[PDB]
Amino acid sequence: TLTYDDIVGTGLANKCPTLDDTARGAYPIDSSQTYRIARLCLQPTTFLVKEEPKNKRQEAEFVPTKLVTRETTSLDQIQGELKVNSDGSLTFVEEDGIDFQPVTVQMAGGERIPLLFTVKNL
Amino acid sequence: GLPWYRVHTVLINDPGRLIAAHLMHTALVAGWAGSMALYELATFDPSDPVLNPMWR
Ligand code: CLA
Ligand code: CLA
Ligand code: CLA
Ligand code: CLA
Ligand SMILES: CC1=C(/C=C/C(C)=C/C=C/C(C)=C/C=C/C=C(C)/C=C/C=C(C)/C=C/C2=C(C)CCCC2(C)C)C(C)(C)CCC1
Ligand SMILES: CC1=C(/C=C/C(C)=C/C=C/C(C)=C/C=C/C=C(C)/C=C/C=C(C)/C=C/C2=C(C)CCCC2(C)C)C(C)(C)CCC1
Repeated sequence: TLTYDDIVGTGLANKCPTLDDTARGAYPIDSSQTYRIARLCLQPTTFLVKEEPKNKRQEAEFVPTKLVTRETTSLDQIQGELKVNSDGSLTFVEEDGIDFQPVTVQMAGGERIPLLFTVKNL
Repeated sequence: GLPWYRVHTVLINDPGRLIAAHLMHTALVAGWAGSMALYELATFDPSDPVLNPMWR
């Protein structure tokens, strides 16, 4: 079990937990029971930006970018209600957490694209 | 003395200084190529190879 001192400065604090390859099971939903997501974590690995159309007005593509703000990108410790709906669908209603990160990515040629990477009120 | 249009003739019988003058000329030309490339990179818009390529 890893401590803060094991993790500090490694980059691991910006990573979401993983599950091993054996985790292919099923988690039963009792429709009479109430549920929550106690922790939602989102670790971005790629940011793509839609190029501004030259004026050809064809399909502008999403292109790769370089992250310049370092390992500061993940959303984590997010919690909320997991409702069971009458048709048996589940609805997550985000309540709180570290649910945003300012992120700056850089396009080929230098243009910097800041964004508020977020799931606020998901 | 030498007329202005003959000043470089001092190099004719001086192989070492001729090599120096050639080195200087070469330095100037390579310096031009470097500077020119930099100026072009500082002005070039790479955003549209179709209707705004380098030759425009
Ligand atoms: C490749 C270029 C080049 C090279 C290697 C040489 C080399 C030589 N010259 Mg020649 N010369 C040149 C070009 C060159 N010259 C030009 C363009 C002129 C007209 C100005 C002259 C006029 C000249 C005279 C009158 C004499 C020489 C002489 C000599 C010898 C001694 C050095 C000297 O006194 O230079 C003097 C030359 C200069 C200082 C060049 C002038 C510098 C110009 C203005 C450019 C400077 C660059 C600047 C920073 C950029 C300005 C940017 C602008 C947009 C504001 C040596 C063999 C001497 C010699 O041995 O006589 C027997 C001598 O008396 N040169
Ligand atoms: C590789 C090419 C080359 C080389 C190494 C030489 C070298 C020489 N030339 Mg020749 N010449 C050339 C090509 C060349 N020339 C060309 C193309 C022409 C026709 C334009 C001539 C016409 C010519 C004449 C009529 C004479 C020479 C003379 C000379 C000698 C003295 C140069 C001097 O002191 O000027 C000193 C020059 C200055 C102090 C200033 C010159 C300023 C010029 C006119 C304007 C600015 C030029 C700019 C800086 C250069 C840009 C580079 C360019 C290629 C775009 C020397 C042996 C002289 C000679 O034989 O002496 C016995 C002489 O009378 N040349
Ligand atoms: C080993 C045999 C050898 C080699 C490899 C060369 C090569 C060269 N000579 Mg020639 N030369 C030779 C024999 C040789 N020479 C002999 C026996 C004589 C009678 C003394 C001459 C007389 C002569 C004259 C009068 C001139 C040349 C020049 C040149 C250069 C013209 C191209 C240039 O400047 O490119 C651009 C340069 C580069 C891309 C960089 C090259 C990197 C260099 C070679 C490394 C420098 C370190 C090295 C240990 C010291 C100098 C090596 C020397 C053998 C050239 C080139 C480096 C001209 C010159 O020097 O112009 C500036 C010139 O004016 N040579
Ligand atoms: C094949 C390519 C080539 C060749 C053969 C030459 C040859 C020459 N160069 Mg180099 N040069 C080149 C490429 C070349 N250049 C490139 C790509 C650059 C970067 C832009 C330069 C930059 C350069 C500089 C800064 C200088 C030279 C000079 C010289 C001359 C040195 C020998 C001399 O004393 O002539 C004596 C001069 C002449 C015979 C007169 C040449 C006249 C030219 C061909 C046209 C002049 C146009 C006009 C009258 C004046 C310019 C317009 C003005 C508004 C600026 C010689 C004519 C030196 C020189 O001219 O010193 C006096 C000099 O200072 N060159
Ligand atoms: C020393 C050193 C260094 C550096 C260097 C440099 C920085 C450079 C440069 C350079 C340069 C930066 C240069 C340049 C140049 C230029 C030129 C040489 C030009 C020219 C021109 C001309 C000749 C023109 C003409 C004309 C006109 C004006 C108009 C129209 C017509 C004509 C075109 C004729 C280093 C660190 C590496 C290292 C070792 C040492
Ligand atoms: C050993 C040593 C040293 C050294 C030094 C040196 C070696 C130097 C040099 C130098 C140099 C050698 C410089 C230079 C220069 C230059 C120039 C001054 C130029 C110019 C230019 C121009 C002006 C250009 C223009 C242009 C063009 C051509 C094209 C494009 C456009 C433009 C406009 C940009 C010292 C003393 C520190 C001390 C200790 C040691």
